Amino acid sequence: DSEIDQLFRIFRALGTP
Amino acid sequence: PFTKHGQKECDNALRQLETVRELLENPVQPINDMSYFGCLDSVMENSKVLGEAMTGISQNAKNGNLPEFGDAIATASKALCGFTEAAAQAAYLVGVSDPNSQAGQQGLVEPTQFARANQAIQMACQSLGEPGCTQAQVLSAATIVAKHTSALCNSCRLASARTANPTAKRQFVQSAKEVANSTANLVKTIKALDGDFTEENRAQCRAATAPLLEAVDNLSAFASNPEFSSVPAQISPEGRAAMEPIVISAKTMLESAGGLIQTARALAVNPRDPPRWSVLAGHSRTVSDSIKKLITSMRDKAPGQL
Repeated sequence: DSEIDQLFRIFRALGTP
Repeated sequence: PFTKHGQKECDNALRQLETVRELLENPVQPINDMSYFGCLDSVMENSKVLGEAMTGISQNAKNGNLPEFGDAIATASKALCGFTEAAAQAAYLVGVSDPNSQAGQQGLVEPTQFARANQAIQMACQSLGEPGCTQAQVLSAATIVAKHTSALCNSCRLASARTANPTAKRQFVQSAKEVANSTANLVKTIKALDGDFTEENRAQCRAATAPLLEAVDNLSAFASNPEFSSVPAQISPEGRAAMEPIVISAKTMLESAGGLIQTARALAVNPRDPPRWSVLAGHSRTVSDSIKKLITSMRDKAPGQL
């Protein structure tokens, strides 16, 4: 549940200017 | 190739000037957060920058220093865009200041960027639903999903806080949860896919796109209601007359600046051209005079905004 939030934040960082 | 670099900067500048010109067509909404004196400070500083850039444009066109020429052009283009934003903002403020004018009202949601996010998530999910989707495509689609779902939930939180409509307040909060829950569920399937790229995990990830698409589609439908969109200002005839000196001066600056850049573009290729140097001086003076009239117009109305 918390590993998903961490992975999501990684995904957002990779896709944000 | 070096002169070609300078010519390209001129063409970029000319493109930007035509874009920013639209701000002056009918200012019925604010351009930014600047106050009136904020706009005035902005035009003054961009004046200093533009003056410096215009000196560099001529000097480097003459001396054949094409890298510095292109930079002077880009600097000028940025200053001119800064000028126009401040002028368009100041003109709006002047227009709505009139007692018989009505100011505009910003919408709960930025109108197109909601459809932008909807489309980006739809196409990211489309990739994740393709049977041929590769692992790299899962990652790239995941970055798209994460970026735009985060934005959508932020916009939902803000729109909910601003609206006085109780139904809208609850709906935006509900949609934010639907998007957050479905996105987290999709990220769960993506993590399982990463550890074990089986046909089951592939189908699971594909299936998880559907709840997300539904949430984003219901949200986009709901948020597109006109009730939640911006309302343009109703500026009175007196407001229009008051703001016109600012508008026409800024319009004249952009027009003359276009001529200056087009002339400089030719001079960068061949500076041995006394006729065009005179044409450039003509455009330069008209740019300077337009700025002077703009500052004058804005200073005339400044006491009313103390």
